[PDB]
Amino acid sequence: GKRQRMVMKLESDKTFPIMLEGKINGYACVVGGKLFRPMHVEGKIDNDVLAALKTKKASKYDLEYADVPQNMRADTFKYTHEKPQGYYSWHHGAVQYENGRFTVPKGVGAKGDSGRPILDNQGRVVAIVLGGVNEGSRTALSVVMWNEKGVTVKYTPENCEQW
Amino acid sequence: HAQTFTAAVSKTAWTWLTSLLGGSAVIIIIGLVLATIVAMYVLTNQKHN
Repeated sequence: GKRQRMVMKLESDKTFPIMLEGKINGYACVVGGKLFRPMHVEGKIDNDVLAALKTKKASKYDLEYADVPQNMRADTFKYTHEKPQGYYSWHHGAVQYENGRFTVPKGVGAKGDSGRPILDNQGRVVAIVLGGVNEGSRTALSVVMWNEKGVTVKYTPENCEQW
Repeated sequence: HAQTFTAAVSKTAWTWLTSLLGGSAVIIIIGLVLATIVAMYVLTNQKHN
Protein backbone atom coordinates (compact mmCIF):
# COMPACT_ATOMS: atom_id res chain seq x y z
CA GLY A 1 0.00 0.00 0.00
CA LYS A 2 2.10 2.88 1.31
CA ARG A 3 5.38 1.13 0.43
CA GLN A 4 4.80 1.59 -3.31
CA ARG A 5 3.92 5.24 -2.63
CA MET A 6 7.21 5.69 -0.75
CA VAL A 7 9.07 4.05 -3.65
CA MET A 8 7.34 6.42 -6.09
CA LYS A 9 8.18 9.41 -3.88
CA LEU A 10 11.85 8.45 -3.49
CA GLU A 11 12.42 7.30 -7.10
CA SER A 12 10.47 10.15 -8.76
CA ASP A 13 13.18 12.51 -10.04
CA LYS A 14 16.28 10.30 -9.72
CA THR A 15 15.02 7.38 -11.84
CA PHE A 16 15.09 7.84 -15.62
CA PRO A 17 13.71 5.20 -18.01
CA ILE A 18 15.41 3.93 -21.16
CA MET A 19 13.42 4.38 -24.36
CA LEU A 20 13.68 2.17 -27.46
CA GLU A 21 11.17 3.23 -30.15
CA GLY A 22 8.65 4.06 -27.42
CA LYS A 23 9.26 0.92 -25.33
CA ILE A 24 10.47 1.08 -21.73
CA ASN A 25 13.04 -1.69 -21.31
CA GLY A 26 15.23 -0.54 -18.42
CA TYR A 27 16.00 2.02 -15.74
CA ALA A 28 19.29 3.72 -14.92
CA CYS A 29 20.44 4.68 -11.44
CA VAL A 30 22.02 7.95 -10.27
CA VAL A 31 23.91 7.29 -7.03
CA GLY A 32 27.20 8.57 -5.60
CA GLY A 33 27.81 10.78 -8.61
CA LYS A 34 27.63 7.69 -10.80
CA LEU A 35 25.21 6.58 -13.52
CA PHE A 36 24.66 2.82 -13.47
CA ARG A 37 23.14 1.32 -16.63
CA PRO A 38 23.26 -2.31 -17.85
CA MET A 39 24.58 -3.79 -21.09
CA HIS A 40 21.60 -5.75 -22.42
CA VAL A 41 19.20 -2.80 -22.07
CA GLU A 42 19.88 -0.80 -25.24
CA GLY A 43 18.28 2.54 -26.01
CA LYS A 44 18.37 6.28 -25.51
CA ILE A 45 18.41 8.02 -22.12
CA ASP A 46 15.22 10.02 -21.50
CA ASN A 47 17.20 12.67 -19.62
CA ASP A 48 18.98 15.18 -21.84
CA VAL A 49 21.95 15.73 -19.51
CA LEU A 50 22.76 12.05 -18.88
CA ALA A 51 22.46 11.09 -22.56
CA ALA A 52 25.26 13.39 -23.79
CA LEU A 53 28.07 11.67 -21.87
CA LYS A 54 30.47 8.75 -22.29
CA THR A 55 29.98 5.64 -20.15
CA LYS A 56 32.93 3.43 -19.27
CA LYS A 57 32.05 -0.25 -19.64
CA ALA A 58 32.49 -3.36 -17.51
CA SER A 59 31.18 -6.47 -19.25
CA LYS A 60 32.15 -8.89 -16.47
CA TYR A 61 30.26 -6.92 -13.80
CA ASP A 62 27.56 -6.03 -16.40
CA LEU A 63 27.68 -2.29 -15.67
CA GLU A 64 28.21 0.96 -17.54
CA TYR A 65 29.23 3.85 -15.31
CA ALA A 66 29.79 7.57 -15.83
CA ASP A 67 30.51 10.77 -13.91
CA VAL A 68 27.53 12.86 -12.81
CA PRO A 69 28.45 16.60 -12.69
CA GLN A 70 28.75 18.48 -9.41
CA ASN A 71 25.44 20.38 -9.80
CA MET A 72 23.49 17.09 -9.48
CA ARG A 73 25.54 15.07 -6.93
CA ALA A 74 23.37 16.24 -4.02
CA ASP A 75 20.19 14.95 -5.72
CA THR A 76 21.30 11.30 -5.88
CA PHE A 77 20.40 8.10 -4.04
CA LYS A 78 22.07 7.02 -0.82
CA TYR A 79 24.18 3.88 -0.50
CA THR A 80 25.50 1.72 2.33
CA HIS A 81 27.09 -1.66 3.00
CA GLU A 82 25.66 -2.51 6.44
CA LYS A 83 22.73 -4.85 5.75
CA PRO A 84 21.04 -7.43 8.02
CA GLN A 85 18.83 -10.30 6.88
CA GLY A 86 15.06 -9.99 6.62
CA TYR A 87 12.80 -7.72 4.57
CA TYR A 88 13.46 -4.81 2.21
CA SER A 89 11.36 -2.50 0.04
CA TRP A 90 11.08 -3.01 -3.72
CA HIS A 91 9.00 -1.27 -6.40
CA HIS A 92 6.51 -4.14 -6.54
CA GLY A 93 6.29 -4.50 -2.77
CA ALA A 94 8.71 -6.47 -0.60
CA VAL A 95 11.87 -8.52 -1.15
CA GLN A 96 13.46 -11.04 1.20
CA TYR A 97 17.18 -11.07 2.01
CA GLU A 98 18.06 -14.56 3.27
CA ASN A 99 21.53 -16.19 3.36
CA GLY A 100 22.93 -13.35 1.27
CA ARG A 101 20.31 -13.93 -1.43
CA PHE A 102 17.48 -11.72 -2.67
CA THR A 103 14.19 -13.55 -3.25
CA VAL A 104 10.93 -12.21 -4.72
CA PRO A 105 7.56 -14.02 -4.57
CA LYS A 106 6.08 -15.04 -7.91
CA GLY A 107 3.41 -13.33 -9.98
CA VAL A 108 5.62 -10.34 -10.81
CA GLY A 109 8.65 -10.25 -13.10
CA ALA A 110 8.80 -9.71 -16.86
CA LYS A 111 11.05 -8.11 -19.49
CA GLY A 112 11.54 -4.41 -18.79
CA ASP A 113 11.94 -4.01 -15.03
CA SER A 114 15.75 -4.16 -15.06
CA GLY A 115 17.79 -1.62 -13.10
CA ARG A 116 15.35 -0.90 -10.27
CA PRO A 117 17.32 -0.33 -7.03
CA ILE A 118 16.41 -2.10 -3.80
CA LEU A 119 15.67 0.24 -0.88
CA ASP A 120 15.53 -0.23 2.88
CA ASN A 121 13.45 1.18 5.75
CA GLN A 122 15.70 4.27 5.95
CA GLY A 123 16.07 5.12 2.25
CA ARG A 124 19.42 3.69 1.12
CA VAL A 125 20.12 1.57 -1.97
CA VAL A 126 21.44 -1.86 -1.02
CA ALA A 127 21.29 -3.68 -4.40
CA ILE A 128 20.50 -3.13 -8.09
CA VAL A 129 18.16 -5.60 -9.80
CA LEU A 130 19.70 -6.98 -12.99
CA GLY A 131 18.17 -10.42 -13.55
CA GLY A 132 15.96 -13.13 -12.10
CA VAL A 133 15.53 -16.90 -12.08
CA ASN A 134 12.37 -18.85 -11.26
CA GLU A 135 12.96 -21.15 -8.28
CA GLY A 136 9.92 -23.23 -7.34
CA SER A 137 7.47 -20.75 -5.88
CA ARG A 138 9.91 -17.98 -4.94
CA THR A 139 12.21 -16.48 -7.56
CA ALA A 140 15.81 -15.45 -6.90
CA LEU A 141 17.57 -12.30 -8.11
CA SER A 142 20.91 -11.84 -9.88
CA VAL A 143 22.09 -8.47 -8.55
CA VAL A 144 25.15 -6.44 -7.57
CA MET A 145 26.04 -5.08 -4.13
CA TRP A 146 28.97 -3.70 -2.14
CA ASN A 147 30.85 -4.74 1.01
CA GLU A 148 32.89 -3.26 3.85
CA LYS A 149 36.17 -3.41 1.90
CA GLY A 150 34.75 -1.65 -1.16
CA VAL A 151 34.57 -4.41 -3.78
CA THR A 152 31.51 -4.58 -6.05
CA VAL A 153 30.27 -8.17 -5.75
CA LYS A 154 27.97 -9.51 -8.48
CA TYR A 155 25.71 -12.33 -7.27
CA THR A 156 24.31 -14.58 -9.99
CA PRO A 157 22.35 -17.82 -9.44
CA GLU A 158 22.20 -20.69 -11.90
CA ASN A 159 20.42 -20.37 -15.29
CA CYS A 160 19.17 -16.80 -14.91
CA GLU A 161 17.19 -14.95 -17.58
CA GLN A 162 18.12 -11.33 -18.27
CA TRP A 163 15.28 -8.82 -17.94
CA HIS B 1 85.68 -33.78 -42.09
CA ALA B 2 81.90 -33.79 -41.77
CA GLN B 3 79.42 -30.90 -41.87
CA THR B 4 77.50 -31.17 -38.62
CA PHE B 5 74.34 -29.10 -38.34
CA THR B 6 74.99 -26.25 -35.88
CA ALA B 7 78.74 -26.76 -35.94
CA ALA B 8 79.84 -23.14 -36.42
CA VAL B 9 77.52 -21.25 -34.12
CA SER B 10 80.30 -19.24 -32.38
CA LYS B 11 79.16 -18.98 -28.71
CA THR B 12 78.31 -15.26 -28.84
CA ALA B 13 75.49 -16.14 -31.23
CA TRP B 14 74.39 -18.88 -28.83
CA THR B 15 74.05 -16.10 -26.26
CA TRP B 16 72.06 -13.90 -28.66
CA LEU B 17 69.73 -16.77 -29.64
CA THR B 18 69.32 -17.82 -26.00
CA SER B 19 68.47 -14.27 -24.92
CA LEU B 20 66.00 -13.62 -27.77
CA LEU B 21 64.44 -17.07 -27.32
CA GLY B 22 64.39 -17.35 -23.53
CA GLY B 23 63.55 -13.85 -22.34
CA SER B 24 60.28 -13.98 -24.28
CA ALA B 25 59.36 -17.26 -22.57
CA VAL B 26 60.31 -15.79 -19.16
CA ILE B 27 58.09 -12.75 -19.80
CA ILE B 28 55.14 -14.84 -20.95
CA ILE B 29 55.30 -17.25 -17.99
CA ILE B 30 55.52 -14.40 -15.48
CA GLY B 31 52.54 -12.85 -17.27
CA LEU B 32 50.59 -16.10 -16.87
CA VAL B 33 51.56 -16.39 -13.18
CA LEU B 34 50.52 -12.75 -12.66
CA ALA B 35 47.17 -13.49 -14.34
CA THR B 36 46.60 -16.47 -12.03
CA ILE B 37 47.49 -14.42 -8.92
CA VAL B 38 45.15 -11.61 -10.04
CA ALA B 39 42.31 -14.11 -10.55
CA MET B 40 42.86 -15.57 -7.07
CA TYR B 41 42.97 -12.05 -5.59
CA VAL B 42 39.64 -11.20 -7.27
CA LEU B 43 38.08 -14.40 -5.89
CA THR B 44 39.47 -13.52 -2.45
CA ASN B 45 38.14 -9.94 -2.51
CA GLN B 46 34.71 -11.07 -3.72
CA LYS B 47 34.50 -13.66 -0.93
CA HIS B 48 33.37 -11.09 1.63
CA ASN B 49 30.26 -10.61 -0.51
